[PDB]
Amino acid sequence: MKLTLWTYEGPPHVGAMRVATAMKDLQLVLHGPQGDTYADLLFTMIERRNARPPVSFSTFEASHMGTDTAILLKDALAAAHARYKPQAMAVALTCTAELLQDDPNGISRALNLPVPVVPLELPSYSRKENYGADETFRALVRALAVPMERTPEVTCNLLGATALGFRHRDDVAEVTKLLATMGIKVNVCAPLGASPDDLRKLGQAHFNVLMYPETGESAARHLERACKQPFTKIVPIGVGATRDFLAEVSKITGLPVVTDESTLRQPWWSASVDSTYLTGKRVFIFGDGTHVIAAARIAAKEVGFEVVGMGCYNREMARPLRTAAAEYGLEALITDDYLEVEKAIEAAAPELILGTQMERNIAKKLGLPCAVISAPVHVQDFPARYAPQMGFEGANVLFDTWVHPLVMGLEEHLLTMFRE
Amino acid sequence: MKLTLWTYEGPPHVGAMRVATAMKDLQLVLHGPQGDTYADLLFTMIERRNARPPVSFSTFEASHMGTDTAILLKDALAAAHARYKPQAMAVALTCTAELLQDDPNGISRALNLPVPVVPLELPSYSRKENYGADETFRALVRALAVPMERTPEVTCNLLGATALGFRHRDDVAEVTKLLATMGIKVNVCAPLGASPDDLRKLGQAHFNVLMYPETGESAARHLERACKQPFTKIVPIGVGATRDFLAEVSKITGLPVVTDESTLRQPWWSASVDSTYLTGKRVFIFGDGTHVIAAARIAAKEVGFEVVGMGCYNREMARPLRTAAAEYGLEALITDDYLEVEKAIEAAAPELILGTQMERNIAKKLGLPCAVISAPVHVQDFPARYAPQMGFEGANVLFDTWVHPLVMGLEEHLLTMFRED
Amino acid sequence: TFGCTDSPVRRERGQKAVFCGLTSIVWLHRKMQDAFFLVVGSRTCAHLLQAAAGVMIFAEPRFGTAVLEEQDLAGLADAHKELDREVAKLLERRPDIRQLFLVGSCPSEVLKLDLDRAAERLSGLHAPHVRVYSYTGSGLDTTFTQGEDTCLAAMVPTLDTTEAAELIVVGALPDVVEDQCLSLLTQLGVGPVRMLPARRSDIEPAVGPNTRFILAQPFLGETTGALERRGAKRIAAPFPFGEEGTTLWLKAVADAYGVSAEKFEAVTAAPRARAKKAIAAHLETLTGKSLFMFPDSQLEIPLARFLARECGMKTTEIATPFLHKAIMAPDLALLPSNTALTEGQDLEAQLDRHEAINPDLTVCGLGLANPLEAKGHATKWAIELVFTPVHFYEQAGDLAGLFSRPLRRRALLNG
Amino acid sequence: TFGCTDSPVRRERGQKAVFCGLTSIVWLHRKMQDAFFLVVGSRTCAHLLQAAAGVMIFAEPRFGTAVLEEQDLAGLADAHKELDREVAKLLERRPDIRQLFLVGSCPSEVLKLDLDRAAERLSGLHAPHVRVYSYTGSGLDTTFTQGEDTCLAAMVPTLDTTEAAELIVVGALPDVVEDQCLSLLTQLGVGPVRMLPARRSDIEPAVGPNTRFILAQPFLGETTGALERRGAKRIAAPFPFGEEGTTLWLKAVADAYGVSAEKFEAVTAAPRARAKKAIAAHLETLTGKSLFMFPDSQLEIPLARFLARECGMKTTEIATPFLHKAIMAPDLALLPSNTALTEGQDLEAQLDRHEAINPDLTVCGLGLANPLEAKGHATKWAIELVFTPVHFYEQAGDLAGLFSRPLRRRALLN
Ligand code: SF4
Ligand code: SF4
Repeated sequence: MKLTLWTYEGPPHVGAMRVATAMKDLQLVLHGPQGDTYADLLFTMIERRNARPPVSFSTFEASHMGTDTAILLKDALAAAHARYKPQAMAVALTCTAELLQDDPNGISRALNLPVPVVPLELPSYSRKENYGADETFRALVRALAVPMERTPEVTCNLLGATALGFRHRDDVAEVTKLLATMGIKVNVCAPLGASPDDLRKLGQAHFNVLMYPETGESAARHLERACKQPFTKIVPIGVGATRDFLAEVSKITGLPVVTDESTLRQPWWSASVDSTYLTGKRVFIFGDGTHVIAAARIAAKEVGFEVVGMGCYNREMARPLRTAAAEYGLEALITDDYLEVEKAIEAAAPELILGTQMERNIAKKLGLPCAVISAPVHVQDFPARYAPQMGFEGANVLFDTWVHPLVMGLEEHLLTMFRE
Repeated sequence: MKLTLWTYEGPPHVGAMRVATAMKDLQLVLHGPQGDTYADLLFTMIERRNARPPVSFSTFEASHMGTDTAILLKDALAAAHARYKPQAMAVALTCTAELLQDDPNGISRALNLPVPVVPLELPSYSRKENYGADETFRALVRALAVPMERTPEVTCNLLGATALGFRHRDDVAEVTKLLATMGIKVNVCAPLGASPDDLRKLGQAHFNVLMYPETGESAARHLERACKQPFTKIVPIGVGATRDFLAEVSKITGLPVVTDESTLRQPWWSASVDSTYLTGKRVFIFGDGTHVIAAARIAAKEVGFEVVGMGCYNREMARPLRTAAAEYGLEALITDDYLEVEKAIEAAAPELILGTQMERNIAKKLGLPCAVISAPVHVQDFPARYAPQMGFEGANVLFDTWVHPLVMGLEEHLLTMFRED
Repeated sequence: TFGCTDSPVRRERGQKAVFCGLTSIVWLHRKMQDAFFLVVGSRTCAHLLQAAAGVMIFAEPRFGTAVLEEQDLAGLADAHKELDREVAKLLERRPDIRQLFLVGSCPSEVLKLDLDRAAERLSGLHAPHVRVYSYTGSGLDTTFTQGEDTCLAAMVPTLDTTEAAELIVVGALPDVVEDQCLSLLTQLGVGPVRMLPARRSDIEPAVGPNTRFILAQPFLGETTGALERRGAKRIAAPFPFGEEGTTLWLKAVADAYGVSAEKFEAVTAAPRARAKKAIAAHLETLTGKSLFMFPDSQLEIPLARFLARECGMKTTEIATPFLHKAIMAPDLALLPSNTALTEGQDLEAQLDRHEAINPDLTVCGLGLANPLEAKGHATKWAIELVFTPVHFYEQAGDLAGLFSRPLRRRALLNG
Repeated sequence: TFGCTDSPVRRERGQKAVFCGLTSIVWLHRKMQDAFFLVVGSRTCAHLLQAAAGVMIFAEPRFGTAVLEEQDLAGLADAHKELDREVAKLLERRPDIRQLFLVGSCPSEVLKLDLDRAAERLSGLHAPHVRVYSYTGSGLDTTFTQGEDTCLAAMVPTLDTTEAAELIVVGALPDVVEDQCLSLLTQLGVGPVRMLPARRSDIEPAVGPNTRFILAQPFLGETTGALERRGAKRIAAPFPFGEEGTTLWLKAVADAYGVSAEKFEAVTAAPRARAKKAIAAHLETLTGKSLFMFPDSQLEIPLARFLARECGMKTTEIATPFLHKAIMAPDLALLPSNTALTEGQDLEAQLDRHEAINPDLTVCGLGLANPLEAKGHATKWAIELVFTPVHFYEQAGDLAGLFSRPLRRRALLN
């Protein structure tokens, strides 16, 4: 038992929803207690979604337990199908359903519907939200993707964009356009926007852009062996990272590297005399593996901060993060305890924090400038405006985002100084 | 004498620099003392510019007054021509040189340079920055534009974009997109980006888009008379205004409205249930005439705020503002006095204030939420990222910017109450 | 055309889009300054508490969960040893807490964890300073506000004995509302009155054969059972929403105490004029408009009564998670006799009914809200009604304001 | 190798990129709690204070500008009567003010308003509560820091008379620095010691034939003149930047006070040792780098002395708005002999000399800074040096830090 208040990640079945709601023409059926539908809030409220998530619960409760629970699952499945006629479905277990004997796969096949029902295995007590998204998506792909003829034109997939993803919407927009300036067209982008019938057409791409390891890696690895498709190892967040990413793509495809930089303004903003007080400002960086690794490079090598603490909440990125941290002379903090973070921050005594919504609150408690660099999504860090983290515009967005709280801090500090 | 601390606009000549710095291949020569070069720090620092402004001063000082001042202006005109061989030049007087007796016109005529030198009359003791810019661009256009054969394709001009403009860069960008969406291509864009030569080829556009009246109205009128080009009377800020701007262009061109709205999210953002608490929230709007008028429509008719005070610092824009404010049952506030503003804000008790860098400060002192909608501003509201205000992305930028200080407001107040009062 | 007493109520159960009892903790704890709520359950449950708490989560609230680890599933009590060092660790944080609730969840109930007995033991091991209770909050046996009920019911058995004739108002009312309530009931001459829950553990009410209690909230069946079990006797009243509701509520108490009509009308006149005038500000926009309520809180029936009789709203289908025959009878007698009543929910069925009625204003939770707005229906988010000041005279305007607003917004946004 | 006393100074004037004296108000007023600075000038003048003051403008500072109107241009009887009305108003709006400074601008002086007469006239009226002075800050006769000089020089004739033999340290310094100076001097046995200006109007120093003064800031020629005219004798010293400068500064004072060499080394030793450890931290990046300075304050020569001698920088061209030959003597005697000096500025010319030199670090104003970066030259904005604490031992490291930072950054981003 672990005494718990704040949680950076939800249960794995929420990650499942995250993949299902991302997609289209796919119903997900969770075997779970009445109540677990609270997770719809997340999608309809935070992401502003205009439709119910394609998720439904068997809804057992106290008066219909025992041998009824398996029956209620069969109905849940049956109904979802009759009502929505999706291209495919997925079935999984909530943590409460996990303590029962009901075989989703048994129940599932005995009903046999005219579409595939992919059973997912999400260990609710050892793993979390991110893995669940990853596993679900790998499971969907393993069940639907077949090897295919390559497309005439040089094309690629986009792997790992999901529902409650930090800036997935605009990241996908920005990455598409920077790939298209090299004449690389996108085949399917998944899960986000993809249907099960799109998962079947994955094979025909030349390679894959692995946008988010936390939600895409398993599926990327399957696609590598099953379709002889390489996948990009570099996540294009930061100017340095984007060039390296394009470089990587160039070597994967043999295409020359082309950029549009006419609107890239970060390098000059950071070079400009106006930035010199940024030099050596002590930054603490927390969030998920991917964004932390990316943030730290921009901080050190692009903005001229001194990276003074570095870590993440998701175990799955512990090693790439450890490798990254060493290059800065730091030992990676790996924890999901925000009280552990509150301590590592007090110790590191930074002048600015780049974290999640929680770090924002710790930052306020300590009276220090802060910017949000990764999920968990709150409604605010879900903009109506164009707000990518990736590629060249992304780099512009990040500069404004991070520097602003710094200037507001210096400015508040100065105002009160000359008031007497 | 008027006792002054904060000033909403600078002196007219600074407006002249806005036009000259907006352009390329034009030198502007200003007759003024040593030390007035401080303005250079506005374009270099805030606008983050990467070359010395194309502006030079005669630079007279106490040991070089008298007959020496008219020689020094002569030398500045000579020097700036020799060294930069610009296409055209401009000459004007600062506030101190306006007190002196030298003729900027006669001297330049008598130097007899191989390019045009436009003389500019700028009442430094009664007009401000905005007028200077409006007048300069007008003088130039008057000087350089001729009637011309219309373009084979339907094209237009973008009039008004200058240097220290609020979001001029990205507004130019965004308008070009939606015009291109309708199959209209921009001829020249002035001042921002043009050369004196570009200016010569203004006449051949089918019409003019008046992007910012305060710095373009004068020239658009000229180009109406002289080249029979109508100009647009609606600034596309906000969804509703953008739609009316598109309708306006259609009437002028005959082309049908075509929009790419695949990315326009404010309408649903504002409609969505997360926005309900926004209804009735009292808003106080100040700044440009143009930006205050545009803002008030978004506030009332798009976001669902009650507009509870409208004003601007900008006397040239006072009639269209008084007209607009009448519609909301409001007396317009025409003043350039921050203290007047601070009082009016105090009187109307707003829950959110939309204005200038000053109104931000008034707001902070009052501990009230706030967002910047209008010039002038310091470095921050000159962003590295795409941040238009015009058109559809403009509409999303605008939703984000106005609503976020409110949610941070509700948030701060909620958690001070939670722990525990 | 008023009276749904003999109206056939639809009993319905299938897919459900409602909250579990756990969510009660989010607002309940604020009221009980002295207490801490420890959910024994899943990361799912913590995830829920976090989602419902929103911004409160950063204000060191007096709740949290002990989340089950894989090693706790392995068929091995203790179990009771884990929970114990987990409790001692909490109470040491934390010496100020005086009441501790072990709140049961689906996972804690499916593993048959004996939290009742845990409360028993830990009270033994932490007396007299801290006292520890057990109640269920699971999706399995409880819906949203039903969690307040199961909480107070667990308390009732252990309240002090007394033979005093006193009034208890039951239901966690917001601090300002409670004050106004005490004031009004003082002014009528109603001798000692106590809230349950009380603001602090050490001023809880006593109960006995001569206690009277009146419910301030509809969702209090079990607390009512528990109070009745100790000899305390209920006063039936419609719930104090709006001017009519509040008067009927105060009146049932006046009558129970033999307060004169001369005195009732005197104490009650001005606060009533006040309230009635506040409500008319919204009548323009509200009148004649058809209403639909999805089940969330058990507050829907009385509020439907407030919107019909005092706001000139046309009623449609009004659903509630649970419909308690005796408690709700006063309010049912006042509901327009056209109203289709539902207890429970088959979500897909209920949505088909909804699209068919095409109602002007729909009360629902955030699972449904935006999806419905997208379909063209104005919606009012139900959950606000459980924590906003809404009861009694002074908040009657504010209450109607809550429903007029989404309809006013809808209008305002179409030029 | 190290003497410069004799090298020919280039004297130029043409196009300039420098601040006028009005700017001095921004950071002077902060020190002079009792005082309000009223500029009489254009909207241009108001605009410059607005720009130079940055966010200080929203902090109700104790300056402002009486911006001229059309009716004011002129003639003089009515221009003077209006100023009086505005001053009267401003004073009843803040009765906590005891000194008002009418600050002359370019527009005011071309218009020929005798702000001297106006100050004289207004002191008569507003006595005994308010003394009103007049000085020029105009672009016509002042560059940047010279406004402090004209201001302080205006105050001198009116300072109290005294026959005491007291020290006056001249030139506004940050309150933190002031205190350190005072402490070092007090524990060196030197007293009593007064600052000019003083934190408050009622605690200003008095002067007489027996007074001694020492400049803390290079730009104080007129004030020197004004104090000498009153009977005070100066103490020559290099300027207290760096461990060397601060020591020599202090040495000059202890000497003219009969302090033993013994007592000196004892008070000064710990702060000195600490000082040059803080400088070490910067030696790595600064040693061997070439330095170029456009003219802005008059700190350029002293600072180049500090950067060459203690930081190992190679000086190329050092420019200054004005070179007071006697005041700047000690510091010139310590500048590297290779140094090419310039008083004044011809901007286009100096920009060509610059490109030709290709120096590692260029000190310059914000109008020059960004365009110079864009051409691959590391720059340091000059103005910060007039408002950041940079004098004496405790600040020597920060001072060096002001010059390493920009080089560390150019490095750090490639
Ligand atoms: S429905 Fe059950 S498992 Fe889910 S959050 Fe509620 S108590 Fe926990
Ligand atoms: S005094 Fe002269 S240089 Fe200074 S702001 Fe006024 S006009 Fe410009």
